[PDB]
Amino acid sequence: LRYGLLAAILGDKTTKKLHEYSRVITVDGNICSGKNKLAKEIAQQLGMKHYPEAGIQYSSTTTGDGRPLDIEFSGSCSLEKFYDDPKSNDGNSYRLQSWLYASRLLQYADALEHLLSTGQGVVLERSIYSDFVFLEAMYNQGYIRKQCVDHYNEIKRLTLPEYLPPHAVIYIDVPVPEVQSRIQKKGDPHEMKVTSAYLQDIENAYKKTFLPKMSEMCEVLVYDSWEAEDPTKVVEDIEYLKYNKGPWLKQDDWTFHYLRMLVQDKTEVLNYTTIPVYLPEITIGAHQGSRIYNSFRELPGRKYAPGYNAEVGDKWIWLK
Amino acid sequence: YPSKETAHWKPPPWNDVDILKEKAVTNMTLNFGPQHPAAHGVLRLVLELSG
Amino acid sequence: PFLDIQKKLGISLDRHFMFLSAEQPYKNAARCHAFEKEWIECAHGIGGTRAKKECKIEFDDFEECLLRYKTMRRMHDIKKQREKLMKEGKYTPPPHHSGREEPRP
Amino acid sequence: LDLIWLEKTIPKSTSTLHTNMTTLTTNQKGLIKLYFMSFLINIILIIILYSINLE
Amino acid sequence: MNPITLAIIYFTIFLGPVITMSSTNLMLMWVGLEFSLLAIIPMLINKKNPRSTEAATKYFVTQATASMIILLAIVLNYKQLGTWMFQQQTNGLILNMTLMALSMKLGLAPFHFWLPEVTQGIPLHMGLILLTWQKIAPLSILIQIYPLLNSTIILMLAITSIFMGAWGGLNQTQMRKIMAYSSIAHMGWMLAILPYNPSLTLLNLMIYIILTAPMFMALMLNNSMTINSISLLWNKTPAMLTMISLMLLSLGGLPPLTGFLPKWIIITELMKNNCLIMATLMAMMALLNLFFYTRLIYSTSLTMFPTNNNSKMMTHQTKTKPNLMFSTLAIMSTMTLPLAPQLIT
Amino acid sequence: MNNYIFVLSSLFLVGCLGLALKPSPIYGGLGLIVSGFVGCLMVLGFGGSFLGLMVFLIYLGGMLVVFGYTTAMATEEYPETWGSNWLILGFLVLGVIMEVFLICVLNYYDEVGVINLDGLGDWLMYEVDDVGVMLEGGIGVAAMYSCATWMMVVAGWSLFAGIFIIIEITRD
Amino acid sequence: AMVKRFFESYHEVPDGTQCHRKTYITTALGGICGIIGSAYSVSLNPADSTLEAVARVGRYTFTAAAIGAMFGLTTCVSAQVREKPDDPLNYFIGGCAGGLTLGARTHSYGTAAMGCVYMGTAAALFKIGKLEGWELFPTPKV
Amino acid sequence: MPSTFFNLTMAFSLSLLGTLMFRSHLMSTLLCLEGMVLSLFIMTSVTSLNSNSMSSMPIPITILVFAACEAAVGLALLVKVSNTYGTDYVQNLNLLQC
Amino acid sequence: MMNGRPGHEPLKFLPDEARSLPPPKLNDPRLVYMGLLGYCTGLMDNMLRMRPVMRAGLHRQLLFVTSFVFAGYFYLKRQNYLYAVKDHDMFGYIKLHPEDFPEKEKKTYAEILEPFHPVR
Ligand SMILES: CCCCCCCCCCCCO[C@@H]1O[C@H](CO)[C@@H](O[C@H]2O[C@H](CO)[C@@H](O)[C@H](O)[C@H]2O)[C@H](O)[C@H]1O
Ligand SMILES: CCCCCCCCCCCCO[C@@H]1O[C@H](CO)[C@@H](O[C@H]2O[C@H](CO)[C@@H](O)[C@H](O)[C@H]2O)[C@H](O)[C@H]1O
Ligand SMILES: CCCCCCCCCCCCO[C@@H]1O[C@H](CO)[C@@H](O[C@H]2O[C@H](CO)[C@@H](O)[C@H](O)[C@H]2O)[C@H](O)[C@H]1O
Ligand SMILES: CCCCCCCCCCCCO[C@@H]1O[C@H](CO)[C@@H](O[C@H]2O[C@H](CO)[C@@H](O)[C@H](O)[C@H]2O)[C@H](O)[C@H]1O
Ligand SMILES: CCCCCCCCCCCCO[C@@H]1O[C@H](CO)[C@@H](O[C@H]2O[C@H](CO)[C@@H](O)[C@H](O)[C@H]2O)[C@H](O)[C@H]1O
Ligand SMILES: Nc1nc2c(ncn2[C@H]2C[C@H](O)[C@@H](COP(=O)(O)OP(=O)(O)OP(=O)(O)O)O2)c(=O)[nH]1
Ligand SMILES: [Mg+2]
Repeated sequence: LRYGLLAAILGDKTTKKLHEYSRVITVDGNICSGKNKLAKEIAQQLGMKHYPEAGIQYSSTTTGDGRPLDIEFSGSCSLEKFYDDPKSNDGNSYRLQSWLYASRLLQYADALEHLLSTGQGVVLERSIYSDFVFLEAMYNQGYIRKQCVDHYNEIKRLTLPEYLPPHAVIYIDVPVPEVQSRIQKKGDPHEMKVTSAYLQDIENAYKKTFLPKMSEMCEVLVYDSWEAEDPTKVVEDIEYLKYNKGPWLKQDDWTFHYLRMLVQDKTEVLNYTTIPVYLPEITIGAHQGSRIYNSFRELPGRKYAPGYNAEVGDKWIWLK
Repeated sequence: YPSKETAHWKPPPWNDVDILKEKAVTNMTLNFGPQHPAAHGVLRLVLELSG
Repeated sequence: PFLDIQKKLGISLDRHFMFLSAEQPYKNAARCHAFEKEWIECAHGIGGTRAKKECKIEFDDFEECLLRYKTMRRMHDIKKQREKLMKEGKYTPPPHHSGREEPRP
Repeated sequence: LDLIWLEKTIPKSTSTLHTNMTTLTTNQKGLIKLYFMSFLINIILIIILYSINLE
Repeated sequence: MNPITLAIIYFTIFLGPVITMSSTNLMLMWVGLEFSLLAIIPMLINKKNPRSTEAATKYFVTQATASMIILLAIVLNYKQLGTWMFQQQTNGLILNMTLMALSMKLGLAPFHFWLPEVTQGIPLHMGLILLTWQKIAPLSILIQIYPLLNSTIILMLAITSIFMGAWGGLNQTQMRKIMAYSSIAHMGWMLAILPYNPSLTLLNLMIYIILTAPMFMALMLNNSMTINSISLLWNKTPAMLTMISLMLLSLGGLPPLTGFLPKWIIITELMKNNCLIMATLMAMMALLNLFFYTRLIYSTSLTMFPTNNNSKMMTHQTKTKPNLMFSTLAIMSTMTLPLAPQLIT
Repeated sequence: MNNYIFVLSSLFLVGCLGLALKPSPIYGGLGLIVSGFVGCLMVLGFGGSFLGLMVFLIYLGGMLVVFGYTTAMATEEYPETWGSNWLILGFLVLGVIMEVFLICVLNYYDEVGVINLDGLGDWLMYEVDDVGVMLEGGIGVAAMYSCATWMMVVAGWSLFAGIFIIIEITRD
Repeated sequence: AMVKRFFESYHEVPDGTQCHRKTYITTALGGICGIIGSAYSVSLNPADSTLEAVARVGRYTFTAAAIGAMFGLTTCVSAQVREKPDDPLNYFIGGCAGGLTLGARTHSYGTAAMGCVYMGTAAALFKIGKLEGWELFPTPKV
Repeated sequence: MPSTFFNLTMAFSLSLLGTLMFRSHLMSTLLCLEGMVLSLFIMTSVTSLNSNSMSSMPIPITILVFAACEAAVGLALLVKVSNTYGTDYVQNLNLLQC
Repeated sequence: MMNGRPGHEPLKFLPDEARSLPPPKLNDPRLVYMGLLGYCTGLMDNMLRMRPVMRAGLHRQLLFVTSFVFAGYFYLKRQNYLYAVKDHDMFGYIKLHPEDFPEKEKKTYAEILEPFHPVR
């Protein structure tokens, strides 16, 4: 029985599953700040589920066979192209950022669905709550238009308030001169082209907007690099957080039911990311739009709903 | 069809939720004392009250 | 009714207090019980269109009993003619109409 | 004729009239006070027609 | 809402019209209409934003005012005849205020102004209840007293509703407002024929309902509130393009679709009664509805509007809707004209 | 005493005129209290007893809630009375004058139709069962418990559902 | 009421005679339509002040009364000159004269031209209805 | 009876006119609805008494029961309106014109 | 119009007097069309759920076809009965009122003088 009101009435209830570590934890920081290694160890030590940072292909890898798709099927945006030419007049900068917000939104709904249905906590690497620090950095560097900013803030206004924020927000503070050194050691040809002014904007957005905003409703834990390098120290701080603020305190069985009804329905989750606002950067004409859509339905496993694709081994179709 | 009367109409919000200007905090301000049985005759306790 | 559920099930949720002639507590007949009983019985089985013409006598009587337009007008005419004669000094009310009756029993 | 006056007098005047009627009847303020006033006019009109047509 | 509240409120929404349709006493009919008003308000305002609060308030004050006028007529008739049902002898003014107040409850023009606003302010699934389930109780009352009603007031209400439903729907870009004007136009047809043949009123009500229900389900599938939103269907759920187009043409009464039948039969019956001028005016202005439905068909299935990049992420997701009630109603609302003799008598 | 019921129904009319002018709801609430009392007297005057006392008791409770709601949600710095605004005052006086005129003219044209000032008091009580015992209005209302139980089922359901309705409307 | 009778007096005598009385009747009818329209206009589209509301009521009523006067006069004079009492064409000419008046009052040749055709056709059809016994609001028969 | 029922019908008409002619406060309109209810209660009660129709006396009580439910919902809605705007004025309730 | 007629049972789908009528053929063209609509409903439902239109859910397709035919048969019986009652009442009324429905003796074209209208 698919989850719904009947399943909820028959015992399937969220509050019975929540325990000490049924938490949403996000790890933030500038580029190359060590979020991934820390997020992996926080989740491992606490018995939580680690979600790697949602990328361009996040939706591709959580649907179908989980294999990456051709880029025209996956936002038609490129991070490498963004670093090579952040002011390309084909709209790549904002098309990328808009796609990454929607992929983060999908991941946040997937993580919340996991927590609400199982009671296991989740550990995220950035989130829809911290996605704007990249948008602000692009705008401050003149990489995107103001109308792109207004479009982004509208979609965020329509989607983010529907969800519960994380229980704890973990911030790793690495200064920009150190971030640049780590990017150069990292050795990615295009990422090495990122300006320090762009990295400073990210840090400015993080420290003036995101952290003060998040401290009103979440536990905030800030670390320098030397503290974060020992992930067991961070875990120890998490074990003794109190969680005496925010919206999670006033949730009951039926507010959790209706949030669960939202986050299991992915097209409902993504609804307002597709509002018909005709920003050129993210508007596709029908000729390109329909060519792309027709080819996508010719990929293996994609012509029909899952379980009805005989060419990938689906069986008993005539009785399904 | 545009009209002079409806020139100022905007489309409704995408989720039916309007961003309205912040509503007015309107707490009652009351002088509790000094001339009050509970004020010990000399305490001017200014109270902000909601109900 | 639009759906005759009550008739199909043979129950009465609201069919039995529909008019004056219906059952009353402690058998206290309502005003115009006999006139309404006659009008309802004349009309029964012939339909509303025919009833309008062919039960016209019964409806008028019942209408007069209930609203009493003619009774009020007739008494108004007698009392108005009495007022005219008394002013002219041609009529003197009897003692029993002046409050000096010989009460019965 | 074909490009001007046959256009102007048949399809284009029909389009103009119903667009004009559409904007005059759909330009409503959304004020419940005004609608209830107009419903009062409706009630009065129905009572007037009933009175004059009373045999 | 928790389950207990849903059960009680939805049960009362269902109960009211059942009481109205089954009641002999006019007071119990009024009680049924009272249950409908009270029970639907919490559903109207459930989402709790300024627009839903406005919609619930406007709905309440209109409906409560109309309910008082209906009660006045019932009480005046009780005074006149000592009974709780309208008769052949009921004063004609009493019957005319009943007609006025019920038409205000239905949203017939010129008592229509509230209905496009309330429909715009509420969720689509509540608009569906408002324009279908909530019509039945007031219409059921009218059908009971159809020989008593004044043909002049009815035709004037009817032609007014068709005219304003037409011109009203012509200016709309909001889907919820287009459906509200479509409601008003179709109510104009239902009412015009009620004093002549109430069976054809019910035929139009049924065909309107099975057209409107799947149209609302199609809007609900992606929550398409505007023309520009529904114009993305070709990219989001292209399989629906065939049935939306035929339902829209059926709502407009184009042959050989099922929606041609109510307009065709009502014209036939109106002209059996020499109501030629009204029938001509009604049929001519009903073409204006087909215009704004066609413009809607132009933007959904006959052209392809520009799409956006985020819609590709939607194509990766699986949907679980519509339910199979959509297909049944969609087919029976469009392809059943061959079975017309079984629907009128 | 032959003018008693006409005077009361005349007072009731003025009360509704005052309410219709809609001053501050404080005075609107008072207007309904007085009209409710006058309405109770009219029911009593026609031989009622239970119904008159019920409606006054119900409206006494109802306007107390409205008083509380008015002080929280329907108040201004300068609440309006009937005299505050010359325009409202004029229509109050004009409305009373038009009542005297309407009753005066209708008396002239018909004399026994809607208005019968000559016969006031002669057509209040029509028939009375002189030697009866069980006749008071409370007996009639009590038939909800025995002969008209459907009336009580629907009344009880509406109050019960009303609790669930108002809780839903008022939650944030 | 007698007010209804005052409007039945239009048809008591054949067209083309008593053109003074028929012009008063149609002028009165036009004024009433102007008052009804003005009531809906001011109620639903309120003016900026009361003097503008009253000014707009007068503008609508007199314009509507003028249209009704021109229709009634022109129709009767046309039937009197042409000596054709029962010709719907007389009513088309009157309805066109009314349509021209509406355009003259509103300063619009398009309303004059469009007004003339629509009002002429409506008035001509009214005469055909009167001659052939059409009913606008028939009572149920079958 | 004749003159009393005329005055009661006029009292209903005035209350309805009050309902239809809004001023500013929504609460003032909610009071006019209670005025129409009150008029209809007396009219029904007086009719039942004048005709000695004891089987109809439940009906006036049911009129008050549902009027109480109508009034309770009206007040509940008025709390919502006041929360949004800080007043109960009906001119604020105009977002649905577009 | 017929609802208040003599011997009218309330909310009776198929009155017992309807059992004198011949029942519809199970391959009646109206019942064949009903089953075709049920088949279309099944295919449309498959399309809307992105399933193979003809192949998926033959059990679901069969239930759609059988339900339409099953319901249509009983509804067709009721519609046959209502039309039969209408004729029973119409003709019965004609017999009770022979003065309102006289037999009109028609004249041959040897006696009728139709006007000739030359085409030219
Ligand atoms: C009395 C005669 C009855 C005539 C019946 C009318 C038939 C329906 C007409 C409306 C057509 C539906 O509209 C049509 O929908 C199909 C999908 O079904 C679209 O089909 C096309 O685009 C979609 C995406 O948009 C692709 O997935 C699809 O493979 C491609 O063929 C058409 O581009 C659209 O124009
Ligand atoms: C869908 C929701 C509805 C279901 C819930 C309600 C269930 C019904 C409960 C109310 C039952 C009322 O039941 C009904 O009572 C009345 C008396 O009141 C009985 O009435 C009986 O006694 C009265 C006494 O005056 C006689 O006049 C009447 O002729 C006779 O039928 C009905 O025969 C019975 O059917
Ligand atoms: C400016 C052009 C307008 C085009 C619209 C049509 C114009 C034609 C209508 C006006 C014609 C004269 O006016 C018409 O005749 C008289 C007026 O005394 C009345 O004539 C009619 O009255 C009543 C209708 O209530 C009928 O029962 C009566 O048999 C008939 O005489 C009509 O109420 C009026 O409509
Ligand atoms: C038998 C035939 C009889 C012919 C007479 C009846 C026909 C009446 C036609 C009325 C025409 C409209 O009337 C005409 O409107 C125009 C609109 O540009 C106005 O014209 C005047 O004002 C407008 C703006 O207001 C200026 O742009 C224009 O240059 C100036 O001439 C005048 O008001 C009038 O000249
Ligand atoms: C473009 C707009 C115009 C659309 C045209 C509509 C179709 C054409 C209209 C033809 C007019 C009908 O013409 C009219 O028909 C009716 C109905 O039979 C008949 O008229 C008569 O009908 C019956 C008798 O049968 C009488 O009771 C009735 O009072 C009288 O109107 C006459 O024959 C003619 O007066
Ligand atoms: N323009 C843009 N780039 C983004 C966004 N999120 C990530 N990126 C880019 C910035 C980086 O170049 C790249 C790698 O992501 P990271 O910031 O996490 O750096 P890295 O993984 O190497 O270090 P880490 O251990 O995770 O903290 O992804 C975004 O929202 N917008
Ligand atoms: Mg990383």
